[PDB]
Amino acid sequence: KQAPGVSIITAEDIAKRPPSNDLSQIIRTMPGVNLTGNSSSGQRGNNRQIDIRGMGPENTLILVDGKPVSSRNSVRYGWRGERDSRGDTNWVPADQVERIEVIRGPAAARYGNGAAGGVVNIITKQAGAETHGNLSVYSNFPQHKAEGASERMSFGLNGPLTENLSYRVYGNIAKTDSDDWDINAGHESNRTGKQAGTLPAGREGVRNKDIDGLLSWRLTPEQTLEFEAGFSRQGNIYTGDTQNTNSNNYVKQMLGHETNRMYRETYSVTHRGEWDFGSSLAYLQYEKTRNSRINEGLAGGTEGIFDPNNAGFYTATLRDLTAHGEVNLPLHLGYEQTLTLGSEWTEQKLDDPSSNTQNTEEGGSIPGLAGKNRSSSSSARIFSLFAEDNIELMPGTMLTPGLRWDHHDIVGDNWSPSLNLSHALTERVTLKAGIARAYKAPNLYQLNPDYLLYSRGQGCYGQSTSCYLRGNDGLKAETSVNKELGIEYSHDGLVAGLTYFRNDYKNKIESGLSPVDHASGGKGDYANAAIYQWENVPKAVVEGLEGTLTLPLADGLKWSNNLTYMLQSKNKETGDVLSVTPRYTLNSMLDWQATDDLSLQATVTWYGKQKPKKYDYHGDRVTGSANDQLSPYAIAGLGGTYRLSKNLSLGAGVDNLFDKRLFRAGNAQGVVGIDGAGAATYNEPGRTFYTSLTASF
Ligand SMILES: [Fe+3]
Ligand SMILES: [Fe+3]
Repeated sequence: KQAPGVSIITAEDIAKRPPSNDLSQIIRTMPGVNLTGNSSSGQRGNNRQIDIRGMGPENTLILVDGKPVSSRNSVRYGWRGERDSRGDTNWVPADQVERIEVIRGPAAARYGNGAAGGVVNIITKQAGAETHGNLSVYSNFPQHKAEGASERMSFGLNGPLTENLSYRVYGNIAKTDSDDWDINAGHESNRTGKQAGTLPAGREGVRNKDIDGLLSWRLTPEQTLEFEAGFSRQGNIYTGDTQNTNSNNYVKQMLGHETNRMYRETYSVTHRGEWDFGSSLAYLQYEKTRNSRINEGLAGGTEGIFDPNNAGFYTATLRDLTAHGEVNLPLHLGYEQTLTLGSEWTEQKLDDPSSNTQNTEEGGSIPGLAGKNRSSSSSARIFSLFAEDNIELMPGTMLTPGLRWDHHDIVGDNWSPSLNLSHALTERVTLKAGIARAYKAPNLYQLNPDYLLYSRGQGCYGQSTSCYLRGNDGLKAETSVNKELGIEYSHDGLVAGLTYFRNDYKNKIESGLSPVDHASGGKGDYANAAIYQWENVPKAVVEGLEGTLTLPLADGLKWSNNLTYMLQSKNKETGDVLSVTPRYTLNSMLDWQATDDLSLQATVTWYGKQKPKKYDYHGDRVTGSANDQLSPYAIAGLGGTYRLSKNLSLGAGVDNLFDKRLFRAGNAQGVVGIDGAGAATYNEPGRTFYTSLTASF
């Protein structure tokens, strides 16, 4: 379940610690994984997503059955590197998941674009020899009414049609109620003048509808052909969230209402080949995402609030195309090795009728940029070749060198080499070392010279004057040399391991610090605004420790621990943080198999201190409550699963036994009328009872 760099979560695991709704809840408990925003602003801070080794969630590649999920690329990427997105780990319903693979650092670089942090591969339950199916229900019950309860119903059904043609289908309906509009009342940052009365929001709610169909066709003994279609729909339940935590009547009108809906549609063709020489796989996925939400402004304090002058919904459309071919070849030589060879092709078309609409009246005009009716359209194609050689030098030792080459049709050529070594020092002890250079293509917002944000000064680096931020098709890809050295003892279910990891982070893309130019014209003081671009930061570094320890107390009883400790996270240009994570994270489960038919689980999570950014948007040291830190805290939980028969199981338990609660005070830094909240940017839910029921043949 735990080796150096890699973690498996099983169906049994998902069953014993059931997630409310989103899988982030259980994925986050792996070594090296945190649940954070992408950068340090704290904006959309209750919209936290999976972060691997402090590299940010933009650098965590989500797969379902080896096929990319790109849906969040349909939400506007803002000035501070946050999207008003709930993430991409809530597309597959928990109880139809067979297992989840988390691959962190050098082992993950081979998966290419956006695996700089690592890969999360959500694997579905597949067709059997006989026909099987299940019906799963979960429902939680919070102590405090403010906090949103969650309800979940999902079914699965698979088997053969013929001797040579199988199917699997699943369908899910779920809802997570929003936190009450006022849950953060009495905890909010100091708010004065026009902003008096404003509130930082609790967690957005969501309604889910997921339907997947798959047909497997075994054409010959050594040939399988898979067809699947996927239809999902998330509509939110709004509870007052805005980028800057400003308010207006339109905001208040929409409390309790759907203000965004994401439709995600997937069709996939997969051919799987198995013959004497070796093995083949190749797939075509077409992902179509419709991001329908309410118009928001793109300037200063109006960036990320419902725009009352332009009321109503727009729809952003993401058409994502993925094709991949691989062959694996057993090879006999001076060393017993295996060669895998592969191409990959991806196309991302983005239609956004809202992001590209900032006009140049107030700040003056930009040479090369039309003020009105700029294109809605952005697109990027990567072509990729790769080979990986998995070389046995001698029993116990694998050396795995791989080369990936990527041609980005704007940014240019990338060379991502990799080397992964594992060494049996003993039967019980294994040393593992890895150094790879991973790859990040700029997102379609960073890349687009039509994409334009504006501030009168309050968000401008190194001045108080009006300034534009502009997309930059001149950008380099972000690369990271992910190093890792680890050791693990494993024997008779006794596991003890410790890994050190360092990712040297080159060309991290971010809102610029120096004006590249000035505009001409516009109104009064705001006239002739400074122009910044999305720039590559030369150097940043993350560094830390992953530990695991599993002790079998008795035959019936297992004590498991995962440790993350984050040593360093530094933008070497500004000296500020990349992300804000807990200094450490210790997850502790006691698993007692009390009877043949009863299992009992106690868990504790310890979170270390959390520190905010040192510098504001200007680059100036922040002061007062913008410096506030979150103290270390713990969350404990009990549960059980009572098996009534081979065909019926029940679960029940309590998350957060001792009701430790935290409250979003606002964003990290001060603005006019809204004091900063430092690290206090998210809501930690209180005591919550839950029950579950699973019927299966
Ligand atoms: Fe007034
Ligand atoms: Fe402003």
